[PDB]
Order: sequence, then structure tokens, then C-alpha cells
Amino acid sequence: SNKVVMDEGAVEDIEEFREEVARPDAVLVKKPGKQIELNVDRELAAAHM
Amino acid sequence: PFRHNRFSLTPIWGFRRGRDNLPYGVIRWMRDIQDDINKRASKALYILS
Repeated sequence: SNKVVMDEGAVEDIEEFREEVARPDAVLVKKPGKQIELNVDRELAAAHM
Repeated sequence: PFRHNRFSLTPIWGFRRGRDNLPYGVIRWMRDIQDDINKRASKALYILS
């Protein structure tokens, strides 16, 4: 699963964003001036392994 | 009643403290380093979590 930290207006539809982020085939639309940071923490998985 | 003039109980000695002549086991140093190890484990696991 992805963790998402973003500007408050990154995505118009937050529900579909919430559902489709983990999807490897999803098409995501974001507003121009609002940044998206998917995969906030992934070195944690290697640390736990 | 026994002919031998000593108590029945024979103490199998171990490490004996020099100051107080008080016996102590092998553990003590292993004990302190072990508690330190446990603290390190808890701290690192919390930091990762």
C-alpha cells in the first residue's frame, strides 16, 4: 500500500484517489500547482525485513 | 551423632566477592549487558515503528 502526503488540493476526488492509489494500473489526475508525494515511507519495509 | 565434626551441608562455591566474601554467580556482567541489549532492542524497534 502507498502512503500519501500531499497539498490539500492535490486531487479533486479524494475517494477515488484513496481507492486507486494502490492500483498498479490506475490513472490519477492531480491539480497543477499542488504537489503529490506517493511512497512517503518505503525504506521502512527494508528496515523491517 | 555423626563422627565427622562438620555440618552435613557442603557449599559448592562459585565467584566470591572480594570485599564482602559474598558468593555471586556467573550471571552479573552478562545480566547488565543483557538488560542493555533489551533496551537497545526496544528503542530501535520503536524508532522504526
